[PDB]
Formats: sequence, C-alpha cells, structure tokens
Amino acid sequence: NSILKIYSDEATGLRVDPLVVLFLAVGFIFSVVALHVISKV
Amino acid sequence: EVIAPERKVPYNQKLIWTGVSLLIFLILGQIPLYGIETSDPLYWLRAMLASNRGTLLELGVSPIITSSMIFQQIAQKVCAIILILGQALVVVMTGNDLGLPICLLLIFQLMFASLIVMLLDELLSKGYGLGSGISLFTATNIAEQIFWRAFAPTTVNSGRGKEFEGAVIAFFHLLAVKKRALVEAFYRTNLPNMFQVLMTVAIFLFVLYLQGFRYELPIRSTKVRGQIGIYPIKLFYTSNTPIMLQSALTSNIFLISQILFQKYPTNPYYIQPLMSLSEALLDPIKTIVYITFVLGSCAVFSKTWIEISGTSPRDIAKQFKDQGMVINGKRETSIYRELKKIIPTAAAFGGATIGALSVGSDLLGTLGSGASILMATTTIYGYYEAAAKE
Amino acid sequence: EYDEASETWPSFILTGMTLLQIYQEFNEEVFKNLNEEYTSDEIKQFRRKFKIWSRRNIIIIVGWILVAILLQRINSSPLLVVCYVALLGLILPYFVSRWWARTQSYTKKGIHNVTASNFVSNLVNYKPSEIVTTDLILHWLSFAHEFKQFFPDLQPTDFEKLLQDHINRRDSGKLNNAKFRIVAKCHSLLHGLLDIACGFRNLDIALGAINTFKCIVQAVPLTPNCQILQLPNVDKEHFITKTGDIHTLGKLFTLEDAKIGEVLGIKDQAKLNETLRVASHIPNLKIIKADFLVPGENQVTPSSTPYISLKVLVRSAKQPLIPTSLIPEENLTEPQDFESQRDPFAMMSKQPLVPYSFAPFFPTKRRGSWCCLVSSQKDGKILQTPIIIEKLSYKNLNDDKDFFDEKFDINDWEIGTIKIPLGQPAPETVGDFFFRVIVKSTDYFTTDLDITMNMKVRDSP
Amino acid sequence: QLPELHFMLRSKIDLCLILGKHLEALQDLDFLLGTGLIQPDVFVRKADCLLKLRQWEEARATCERGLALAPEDMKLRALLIETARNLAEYNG
Amino acid sequence: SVYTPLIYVFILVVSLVMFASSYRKKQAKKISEQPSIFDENDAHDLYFQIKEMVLKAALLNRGAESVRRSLKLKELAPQINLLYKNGSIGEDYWKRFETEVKLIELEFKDTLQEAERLQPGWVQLFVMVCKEICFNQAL
Amino acid sequence: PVEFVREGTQFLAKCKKPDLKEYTKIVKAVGIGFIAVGIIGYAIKLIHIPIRYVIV
Repeated sequence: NSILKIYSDEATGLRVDPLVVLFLAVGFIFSVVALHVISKV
Repeated sequence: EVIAPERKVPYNQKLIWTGVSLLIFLILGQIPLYGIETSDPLYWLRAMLASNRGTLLELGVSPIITSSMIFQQIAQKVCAIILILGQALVVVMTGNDLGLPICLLLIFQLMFASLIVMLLDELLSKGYGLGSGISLFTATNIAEQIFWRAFAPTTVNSGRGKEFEGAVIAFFHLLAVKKRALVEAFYRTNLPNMFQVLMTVAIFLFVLYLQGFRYELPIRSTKVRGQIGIYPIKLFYTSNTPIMLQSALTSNIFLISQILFQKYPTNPYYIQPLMSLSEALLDPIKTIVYITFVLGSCAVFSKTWIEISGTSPRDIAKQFKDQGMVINGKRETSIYRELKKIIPTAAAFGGATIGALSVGSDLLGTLGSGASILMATTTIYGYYEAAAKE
Repeated sequence: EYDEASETWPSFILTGMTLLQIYQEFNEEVFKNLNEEYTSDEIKQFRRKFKIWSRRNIIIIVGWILVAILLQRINSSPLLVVCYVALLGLILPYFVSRWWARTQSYTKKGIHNVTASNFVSNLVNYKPSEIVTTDLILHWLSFAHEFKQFFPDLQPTDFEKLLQDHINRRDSGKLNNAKFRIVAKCHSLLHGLLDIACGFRNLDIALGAINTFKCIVQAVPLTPNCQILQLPNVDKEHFITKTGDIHTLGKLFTLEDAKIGEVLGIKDQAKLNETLRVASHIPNLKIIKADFLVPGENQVTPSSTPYISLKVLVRSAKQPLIPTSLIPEENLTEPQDFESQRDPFAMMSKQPLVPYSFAPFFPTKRRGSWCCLVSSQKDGKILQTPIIIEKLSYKNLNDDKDFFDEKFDINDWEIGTIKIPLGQPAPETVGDFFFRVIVKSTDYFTTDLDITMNMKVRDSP
Repeated sequence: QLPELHFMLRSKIDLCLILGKHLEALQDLDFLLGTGLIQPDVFVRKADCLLKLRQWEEARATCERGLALAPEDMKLRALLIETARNLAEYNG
Repeated sequence: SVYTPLIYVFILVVSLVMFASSYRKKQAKKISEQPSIFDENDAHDLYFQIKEMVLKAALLNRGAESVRRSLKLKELAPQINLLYKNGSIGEDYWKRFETEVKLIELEFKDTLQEAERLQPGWVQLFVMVCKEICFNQAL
Repeated sequence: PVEFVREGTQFLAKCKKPDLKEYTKIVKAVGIGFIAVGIIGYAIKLIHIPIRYVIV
C-alpha cells in the first residue's frame, strides 16, 4: 500500500484534473465579486 | 494542461460537462469588472468575437483564437499568454492615463479570466465536451441576445408611456384598451416587433429545412472488401466558416472609414448592409449591385476556401485513392472525372445560398442577422449530426 | 442608467403545456393472464410496493394567471446577496463533486467497482481442475457489494443461505423481502460476471453464468431430470419414485395425456389443462441455414468483414418439417438491393418483439431474450462479447395450429433470421477455418443450439 | 520431460479404462485438453467415455470439436450419427 | 496603493498551487488504497525475520517469487488493458495495476542490489531456477 | 450568367430532401437545444441584473 503511494510521490508532474477547473473558476469569480464588496466598506 | 481521458466518455457525462461549461462561461460573462461612455474598439466586432463590453470578458474569446492560429506544447500556452498580455495592454490603454494601480490590476484580472476561458476550451476540446470551444460560446451569445430581444422586462422612459421590449407587449396591451392595439403591436418600430419574431421563427424553420439537403455518392470499397457505404456531399459545404470571415473583412473595412473620420474631416457609402424594404426601393441600382456584391463574394470566397483549406477535389481524389475507396458504376479511374463535375458547383451554389439568405434576412427584418442565425443553427445541427451516432 | 423596481405588471404573466399533453404487427401474450394465477401474494405485494404533477403545475399556473389577472383587475436589504453566494458557491461545486464522485464508482453496465475487482480476483485464481457448478457461481455472487448497501448488517457467508433458499423453493419467513431484492438484483450482476469472463477468453465460466440465470428464474437445482421440473404442477416424489426415464419435454409429449395424468400425478382437468398448455408454448429451435455472408460480393476474401447469419425456425411439440420441403429460393435468400445492402442488420429490426415469459417464482416481469456466443474451435476460447437477441417471431408456436401431434400452407410458417457481427476481421492465409456458435435461452430449459460453421475462404479475381 | 508426463497420463487413462471407471478418466482427459495437447483420438476417447456415462449434449459437442480440428475416417461420423440417434431418442 | 494588487496576485497564485497540491495528494492516496491481484503475499515480509539476525535461501525465494509475478504480469497486461478500454473494469483498479507493474520491477532490481552484498555471481542464472520450481506445483 | 443557375437546377434534382417525418425529427431536437440555451442565457442575465447595481 505504501509502495503504491511512493510510486506517485517520486514520479509526479503538474497537470490538472477536469473537476479542479470548476473549483478554480468559482474561486476566481468569487474573488472578484468579493473584491467589489471591499469598496462597500 | 488538462489530462486527456484515456477511454472515451459516454454521452451522459459528455452532455453535462458542456452544460456546466456554458453555465460557468456566462457567469464569467456578466460580472462587472472592478476599477471602472459610448466609444469602443468598435461595435461590429463583438458579434464576431462573442463578448460583453465592460466586463471581465471584454477581452473576448480571442485568447483561443491565438493558439489556434498560432499552430495553424507548453510554449503554445506561454505564447498565447504573452499575446493576451499584449492585447490586454492595448485594450486598457486605448479604451476607457488616469492612474497606475487600477491599470495594473485590470491587466491582471483580464489575464486570469483569459486563462480560465482558455482552460475551458481545452477541457471541452480534449474530449470531455462534444464540440469545439470557439463554436459553443459564439452560439451561446447569439442565442442569449435573440432571447433577450424577444423577452425582456426593461422599460423605456422619456417617451409617451412605459413601453416594453419584446412579446411582453402582446399581453401587456391586453390590459390597456381598441382593436388598434394589435396593429399597434404589429407595426411599430422603435422597439423590436412581434411581426419580426413571427418572421424569426419562419427563417429558423427554413434554414433547418435547407440544412438536410445532400448528395449520396455510393462507395464500394476494395482494400478491405466490404463497407458499401455513402459519401455525403452537403449543399451547405465548407460549413460557412469563411463566410463569416468574409463578412469579417467586410466588417474590417469599416474600421478604416471611422479612423479617417476621426483623423481628417477633409478629402481631396452604399456598401453597408441595407436595413429595410422601404428604402430598398429608394434606390433600385445600389441594392441590386449590393446583392450581387454579397452573392459574388460569398461564391468566390467559398470557391477559394475549398482550395486553400483541407477539402478540394485535387485532395479528395487522393483521399479516395489512399483510403481504398472506389465509386460504383464502373468508375475505375474516373473518380476525378466524376468528382470535379459535382463538388465545386455544390460549393459555389452553397455560397450563393448562404449569401441569398444573408441579404433576404436583413431585408426582411429579423432579430439578429442572417450570418448570426446561420452560424448558430449550423453548429447546433453539427452537434445533432455528431450525436446521431449514439 | 439608474432604474430598478420589482413586481412588474407582466413579467410574471408572460412566463405564466397541459393542453398540448391533452392533444397528445404484434406477438400475442398467452401467459399474461396466466402468470398472475400461479404466484403467491408475497411476490405480488412485493411487485405492488415497487405524471399528474404536470397537471397540478398547469392547475397552479392557471390559478396564478387568474390571480394576476385579478391583480390587474383592481386597476382596470443585502439578503439577496447572501443567498447568491449560497446558491453558487456552496451548492454548485458540491453536487458536481458528488456527481463526478458517484459516476466514478460505477462502470459501463452499472456495477460498483469493488464488485468488478472482486470478480476479477475471483476469476484470476480459478484453476481448471475445479468443476464449475451452480453453487460456485452462487457463492461468487454472494461475495458482492451491491447487496451490502441494500442491507448493511448481513454477512456474505449469510447471504448464500438467503439465496440458496430461493433455488430449492424453501422459505426463510423473516427475511423474505431481503431475498426478493437479492433475486431481483441477480440479473444485472450475472451479466456482469458474463462480461468479465468473456474478456479473459474463458468459456466454462460463461456457460456457467448462463446456466445460473437459467436456474434462478425457474427455481430448480442442478438436476439431470430438470426439463420436467420447470412445469407448474409436479409431484416431486411421484416423479422420482416412478423413475420413468422421460428426461425431456418431447418424450413427455410423445405419449398420451392419460399417461401424462399418470406420470405427473395430476388429477384435475383444469390444472392438467393449464400444464399441457404451458408445456406446449416452450420454444425449441432448429437450424435451416448457417451462412457467412459478406455485404459486397459472393465469396470471402483474405481480408474481409463478414457477418454471420442464421435461419432459425421456432417450433415445439411438432414433428420435424424436412429441410427440403421448405422453399429455398423464396425466404432463405436475402434481397440484393443497395439501400438494404449498406446496413443489413436493420432487416432484423423489422421483426416483432418476444412475448412476456412465464415465471411465477421470480419477482419482476421478464420478456424472454436469447443470449448468443461465438468461439474459435482452433483453440477453444471465446472470441467477442456475448450478444442478447430480443426480436424474434413466436407466431409459429401459436395455439391456432395445434394439429401436428392436412392444409399445411407454407406461407404461415414463419422463418426467423438472426444476424451476429464479428468484431474481428477475416484471417489472412487462405484455407479452411472452423468456428463454433452457441445460442441459448434465458428463461426456460428448452433446447440450446451449439453448431459449428466451416468458414471456407477462397480467392476471387 | 513433458511428453513423458503426458504419455504417463495416457497410459494411466488406458489402465483406468481397463478397470472400468468412466467418470474417473474424464477428469484426466479434460486435464489433458486444458494442458495443451491436441490430438484426434483423444476426442474420440473422451466422447466415448462420456457416452458411456450417458450425457448426450457435451458428447455431441466433443464430436463436433473433433470434426473442427481434423478429418478422421469412420471414427467421427459414426459417433456423430450414433449420438444423433441418441438425441432423437432423448427428445422423442 | 501599489502593494495591494500584488497582494491580490500573491494570494491567488499561492492558493492555486496549494489547491493543486491538496488535490494531487488526495488523488494519489485514493489510488494507493485500492485492492489488486495477488494480495495476502508475505515473502517480502517473511524475509525480514531471517534478515533480523542460511539467508541466501530467503534471498532466492524472494527473487524467484518476484520474477514469477513478473512473468504472470507481462502475460496478463493485455487482458486487463482490453478490459479497461472495453468498459467493464473500474478506473482506479486499472491505475492500481499500473502501479503494481512498476513496483514488481523495482523489487526485481532491489533484490539484485541486495544480492550483491555478499558478492555472489549466482544472479546471472538464478531467475531461471524459479521456472522449474513451478514445475513442482504443475504436475 | 444563367447557365450557372442551370447547373444549380441540375444539382437540385439529386438530393434526399428531408421527409415529412424526418424534418420533424430534426426540428424537435434543434428546437429543444436552442430553447434550452436561450432559457439559460435569459435567466442568468435576469439573476445578474440586481447583483450588478448592488455590487456597484
């Protein structure tokens, strides 16, 4: 079980899974929508 | 960098990823950009590039125009991102030099929303979607705009009353009273009329009826001894992707007249698309030569586009010889003689068809245009044609 | 510009299809009245425990339109923000991250994934020196996972008793609904084992997984006297102490009905009438032509895409019609027309649907299908996925004829067609090849069909 | 060493035939077929000792498989027509 | 206010790389808990009792068993691969298989490295000895 | 200038026109796709119009 986990920790890369993209998009959208509310201080 | 799926996606998820990519693209559409009269880069482009004006989609879908035409692998991503940086700097310094940090922040959030739209293109393009990326958003904005015209709750002040926009007038005038209210609904022109939408449904039905026409060339293959099938040659050939581009160059000449108008008033135009049937008979000559201009230009640009791009008899003859296909009816090496007869008349007459619909629509008066309705229903029918396979 | 007001005159009235809804060759069922007769009420109520809301929506819409017309007749806070982040932030990324979770637990047929890994671990250590019986596959089903989410506290060594009792027609009494859901979900799981076993090129597990569904939907154990034990009135002790070597349906049918009332122990004319009726309508088969057709031209060629064609004839309790006496050029030879030569298999879609089967000891309702396998006799392995055929014609087996055991009009004798495609192309070196094709029932014990076909390839100039 | 092992198996099948057990031999003939040896006469031996146990359908399929491998004079076809008469008796 | 947009940019970049790290870790572990073929194996675990304190037989057994798994796995790979592309196998099970095929070759090289600690040249044939021992389980 | 249209009317003789039934198989699917994307695009702008002024 540990060896399989190591297989993914010693040979990695920086690609993205197709569910992460919606998380990124709602994060960026709410960052900007959230940013506007700072001007409503 | 989105990981491509290793086995093909079934149809049920392939629909939902598109149905949430649209629902994230539109919310990315209508959020107001932070840090903000009537001027613009210009009005005509927005329909070509599918963007709102003044939001964080004001850069448009033109990011993925770059990395398509650039390649026409990580270096593709970084070259598109620096080209996006350049285009964003152009839009922020030419458009609406007050201060530094608002400008610095504007470049950043246009860069990030450009990155998100370029990501969703790669997501739908790798195989989770069911079509290309550029095609889907440019269908969606046209659909949203024609439904915004046909139904809207927006009111008109400063006139004679509180006037509505769309088919809301048909029910609203039931309240105010006498039988002229139907005539007052059907003919008035400051707002979009219900006669126009009863013509919009008609042109929308007619283009679907034309879209199914084809010619079935019967093939009996000989390399792998079976597979007696068809070759469809559609009437709407080359998928009318240069034709919008054709109009784009039409649209692009308009950029030079405005520049001259704002640069020099002194000097040492009928080619604009006419808008109504009433002033159509005002000049009999100019409308006639205008429709010959549109018809001839669509015909000749499709006639070239077969040659410069992908599909032409000089190549499709080779594509039949290497793939092993042989046409029926004792046509042993007359595939060229058969195919040169039939394919460019299909292409040129299809270009004339698209042009005739283009001028008859806007003369007839339609919510949208001819090019807009045609570019929408061609790609929706493309989705249905790919899915027919199921 | 600055203009905002809610509760417009018509915005509610314009958005506010019941009227549209208001505007909006068969095969007969001999068993549909009969199937409810021989069931108990514990099965019937279990079915019974397992549309107009649009008409309610139209009613509420008409009432709201009338209320808005009455509202027109009288003339003639940041809380919206905090829901939107609630509507978009929390809700939307949740369900999709549920959805893409849950549809990553299934597979293309509808099995949970640890059951798939369970079958492949169950299959990978199978040695050939074990004999596959029905009890082995009744064990490997009992190790599954979909039964655990139906009932959590039960153990897999405890499920097998609950599933053995259905075969031998016992009664647990306390757990009856549990056993009912187990034998309902027997089907989709057993075709899952079939689809795993056809990937390993294994034959015996495939034939066992067909035989187990043959045994479940009739509730009889693995017996060599099984053909009569599916009949819906039997005395088991009388048939085993008579010890008559009848051992099939045809040998039971070739003798007289008074001897039937003797050997089955049936004494009532209504019960024996229904028993002989259902013993009539049980479809056997017989082949008449088994051909390797190619869509292009007459003779198979060293790289060709053939599909196989069977010309089958459904019959029961009748003497064998001779393979010469039917006309060879009329019905057995296919049309050669191009619009039926591009895709031949739609010809099969012209045929009717199979009637409802008869199973009282099975919970749901079942339209009988016909599984079919292909295999290579060069080595003895399976060759592609099994195919489930559900469009054939039972008009030949009708209760109108009933006179074989002399008009004899040849038009009425329906000849059914079966086409099976090969996902593999032809071989390359020219020479004789041998294939072996099985096509089996799924609901009765009737007669299987395991024929062989000599793929003779030649070279055509 | 494997041909000597399978020849030992075949001689053991021979002695088990002379003793007279019929189900015993089938467990080693199926073992010999799952091992990887394909021969004409082994199919005839398996179909014969399966016919003496009076199971018709797999015997007919075993004769058909022996047809499918190679042609043999007057061994396969007599067994096939005998099993066909047996199945004609069995169905009625 | 020149610090503030770069504060924004720093927040967004660090949250992006933090989410990529958390997603990659969870996706790696949920693969590395899933079951596989040849479970319940103990030869690698039985070697530690002899390696605690005559041990060359345990070296032989571990290397022989690992290369037996290697022969079976390089047989079995197209079958589970076709069962992946065909539709019926889990997505995660096939990835766990893809980790197992690398793990056995890592064990194969590590056992040779552990073999050369006493410097015998047995290694050049010793793998093939496993073949005839399977003969004992054969007949 | 008319012989080209004569090639057009020669072409329009060999074409598998959509049938009475076939075209209503097309227009149902395209109509439901178009009405779905239009209803989505309408409801999104109606939701976003009050946010926008409130967002300021």
